[PDB]
Amino acid sequence: FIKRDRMRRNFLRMREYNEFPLRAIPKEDLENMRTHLLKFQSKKKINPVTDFHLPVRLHRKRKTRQLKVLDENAKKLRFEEFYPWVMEDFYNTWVGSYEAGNSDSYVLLSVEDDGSFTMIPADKVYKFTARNKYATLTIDEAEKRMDK
Amino acid sequence: LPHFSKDDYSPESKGFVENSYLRGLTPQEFFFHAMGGREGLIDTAVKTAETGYIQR
Amino acid sequence: KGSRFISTLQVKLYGREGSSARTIKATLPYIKQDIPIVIIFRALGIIPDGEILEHICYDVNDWQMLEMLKPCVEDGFVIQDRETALDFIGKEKRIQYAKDILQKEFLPHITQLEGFESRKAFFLGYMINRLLLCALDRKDQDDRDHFGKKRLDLAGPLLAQLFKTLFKKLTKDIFRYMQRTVE
Amino acid sequence: DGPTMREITETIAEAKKKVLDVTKEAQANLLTAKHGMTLRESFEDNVVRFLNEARD
Amino acid sequence: SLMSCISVGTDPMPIITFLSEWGMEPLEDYVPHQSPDATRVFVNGVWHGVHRNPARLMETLRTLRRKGDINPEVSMIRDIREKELKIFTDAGRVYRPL
Amino acid sequence: SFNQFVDYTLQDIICEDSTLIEISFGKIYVT
Amino acid sequence: TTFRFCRDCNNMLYPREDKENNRLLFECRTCSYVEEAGSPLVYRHELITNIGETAGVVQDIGSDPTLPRSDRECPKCHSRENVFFQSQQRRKDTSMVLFFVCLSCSHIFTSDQKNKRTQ
Amino acid sequence: EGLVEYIDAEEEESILIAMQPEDLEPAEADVDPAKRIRVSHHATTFTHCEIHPSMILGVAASIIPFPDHNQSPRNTYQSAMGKQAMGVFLTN
Amino acid sequence: LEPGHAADQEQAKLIRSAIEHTTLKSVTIASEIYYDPDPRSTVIPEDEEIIQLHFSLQQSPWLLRLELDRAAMNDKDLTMGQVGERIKQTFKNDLFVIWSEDNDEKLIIRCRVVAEEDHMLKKIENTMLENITLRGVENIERVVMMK
Amino acid sequence: DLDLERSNRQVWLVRLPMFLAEKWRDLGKIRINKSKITLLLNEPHEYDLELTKKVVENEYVFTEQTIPKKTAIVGTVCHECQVMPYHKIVEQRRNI
RNA sequence: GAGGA
Ligand SMILES: [Zn+2]
Ligand SMILES: [Zn+2]
Repeated sequence: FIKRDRMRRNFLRMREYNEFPLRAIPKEDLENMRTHLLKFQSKKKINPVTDFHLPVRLHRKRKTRQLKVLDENAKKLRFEEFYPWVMEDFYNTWVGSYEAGNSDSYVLLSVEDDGSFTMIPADKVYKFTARNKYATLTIDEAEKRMDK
Repeated sequence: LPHFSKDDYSPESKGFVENSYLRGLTPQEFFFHAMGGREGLIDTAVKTAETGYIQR
Repeated sequence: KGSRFISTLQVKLYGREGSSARTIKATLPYIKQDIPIVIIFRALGIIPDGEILEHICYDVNDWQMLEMLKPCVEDGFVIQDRETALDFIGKEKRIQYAKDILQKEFLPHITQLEGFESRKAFFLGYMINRLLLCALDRKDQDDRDHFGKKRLDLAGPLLAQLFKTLFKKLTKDIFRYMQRTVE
Repeated sequence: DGPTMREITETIAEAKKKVLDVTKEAQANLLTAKHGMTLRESFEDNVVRFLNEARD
Repeated sequence: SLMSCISVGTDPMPIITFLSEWGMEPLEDYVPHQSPDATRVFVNGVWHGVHRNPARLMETLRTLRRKGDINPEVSMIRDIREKELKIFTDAGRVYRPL
Repeated sequence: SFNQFVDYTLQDIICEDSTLIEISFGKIYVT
Repeated sequence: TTFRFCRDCNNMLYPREDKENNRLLFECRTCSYVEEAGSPLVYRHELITNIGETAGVVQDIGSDPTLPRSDRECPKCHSRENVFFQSQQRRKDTSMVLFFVCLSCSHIFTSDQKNKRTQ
Repeated sequence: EGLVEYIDAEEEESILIAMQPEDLEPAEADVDPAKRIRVSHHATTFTHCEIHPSMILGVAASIIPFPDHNQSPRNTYQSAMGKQAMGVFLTN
Repeated sequence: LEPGHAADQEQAKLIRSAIEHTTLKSVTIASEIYYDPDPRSTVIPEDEEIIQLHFSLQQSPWLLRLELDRAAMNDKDLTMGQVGERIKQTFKNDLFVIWSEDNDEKLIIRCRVVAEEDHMLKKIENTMLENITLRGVENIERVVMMK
Repeated sequence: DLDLERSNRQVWLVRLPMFLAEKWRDLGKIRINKSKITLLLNEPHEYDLELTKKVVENEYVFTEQTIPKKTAIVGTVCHECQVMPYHKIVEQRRNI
């Protein structure tokens, strides 16, 4: 058989239910009171700070204008919040860390004794980890123990 | 080749060209044969350079 | 993009088979030498062993794999806390140096932002998992040639690189003249 | 010639059949690896030998 | 070859967004020992999460590609036996029609 | 590839480490 | 074998001897948690492994297009519908035996006619 | 309309292409001896069918008549030579 | 072969055995460290039956127990007799060594040192698997008779 | 006074399709049913809810006004859920 | 660049 160019003619020829208002909190109480998140890790499931101990304090451990590497302030500001915060007594401790994972879509529902729920935009989120639970760390001594 | 199931060891699945050059090769066989042939070309190209250096 | 920065993290498994003490040392950019991994894991905040193995051997029956791991655990048993780990890396600044390296040079293509150590930890664990899987002979070594693992730089990306470089240079010089206008 | 052709064909067919039988046996784990080589290698060699004998 | 073309690359974000919208438990909450059947979900080789019932997910993704919603030059593998589901909007890949 | 470049990549090369201690870079125009 | 973790420290519970009643004692060498053993066994090497052959049998494998299909009748179930594949051991000296997966009762069974196998 | 689909090397790993539309999947059902020995359909769960196999060839190879009857090195030689042939390269 | 013996395939098998380098690792199946402080009663009730013999007609509490394949033990034509000889003579200084008998359906070999054990013992087992040439000579891997 | 205030407020958390979340970082009315919830908007679309994790353990909420500063620990995570989508009209808007 | 052989 052969290649046929007559096919142009071929086609051419062929052709309980609760309900609550979800009020917006005052800007002002927020304006100082940033909200964040608590996450411990020990798997001592309960981790009640009330039953942790007491007292429980919480605190964070040339010429004219020349060349500057630019960045949005917040990250710069985030960069400049690098004192992680702890719970102690004056013995058990916990140290938090910045999650930076889902600040985007997390709205805290003000589950108060009242049924009204205020939708609190979670501001940050921190992961808390114990420490000095055996105070056994030889930061310079240990480096000696490595080579042996 | 994606045209096959997995773990087929039948001769044509692993490259047993069967038709003659007269009958022409089915597209698999054609490809397989192309692989073999290129191996041939490469070997020839390398072998001449080797033997040249050896002889020198 | 973004002044495309190619950092090639590698993981090395030490010692041939049977050669006792097969330990895994990772390689980081701008680091004296390889690092036992468990150091890195703690440096990312996964402190306990059990959590680390959870980050690596996803099934708790793979005692095969766990046995493979145990030497690295024992290797790292010296260090036991994050900041010590960061100390290992090379002041009063050494710690901060380590931390910033991780936030900018460890796995750039995950993020260079602040808090994702959970991510890079998990991902590293996975990488190790695959390396182990190979060295246990359950996958074959990677095929260097599988065409899926290749890319072709057409005129677009070639000019992209070229022009990015040129323009970076142009900015540098414009800034320099700005300075020379101190007068 | 025609007759020669289909004779060739059935020769090839016999080859395929022998390969298949070897395969079935191997997958029944009944294949006995000749000493000094892997079971898998033994099977693979057998197949290659059959196929070359067939071609010739 | 004659019909092969070459991907030009696509912003991945909307895909990730959609994934989160359809499951894909984010990474930070992944607890292997209790979620043993999760399919790791990658994108341009960036492990972004895990997910259960990957089958329906893959189905949906395929369908979406098959009506232009996801740019059709996007590849989407689902290795059943490795519980992985890679995706690539990467530029430079080579592909052919079918 | 070339169209893609000259339409997006060109711009996003600029809208990058552009501003200089200040000088800004905006819309890019091609004749 | 298994590993053990200091249910408080959560770390490698190394073994140790009682030294008087002389039974095993796993001790967290990060902490003070100590326990005996459930077994006298401590470690096992397994230089030739029959495991990893049929790996990744997910309850999805039937959906794989590329996998072949046989007719061989399920022993447990009695379907004639099955996906089969070689061992995933991926070692050079690996048998050729096939592992059939019934598509109804998802019951693995092997092509082998030497004996019975379970990966 | 989703009748055709773009496939790259990675995804190729997990599909099951059929070579020829019809014969590869009509059903399970005298042969011209001169015709080559096509294998079978032999499988059911295809997911894609090749558009036309002759498209694996590149440009230069597509010039060759019946390249499926030639010994591959010959094909390669022709592919190389075809770029020497005299001929009209441009109409202007 | 020497002319004897020119064509005695049997002789050839003898020699092939005699020269092929055969290591312990190649014959065993899996190695396990147990804690049995009992001198004379294996925690396992299977090696215990062996302890009814092979025990008698200053120790360590850590048994190292070994499993070999009968098929390989016979293709290599080996007897737990000889292997016991091998390991014994390789030390005789530290290890009471006990093996299942070549009759026994399973190839079971037990050893105990005479501390900080359970780690040195690991080194010992590695050395046993690797650095022990049961028969034959180094660097000789596969010997294949031919006509 | 370095310490908490109550440290017990048991609160709820949800994850919202971000097309709706950004609207809420600057009221509403909700069908809070049994283990079956849909969400009526303070209006366009209609949305559903799931209970991701009833046991909301280890984890609580705090707030803030060797550097210390004042802190007020709100209290616990009472529980948490996640938002899903008029889901057809939403899905029609969702695919974009 | 090219490239024949
Ligand atoms: Zn402990
Ligand atoms: Zn069945």
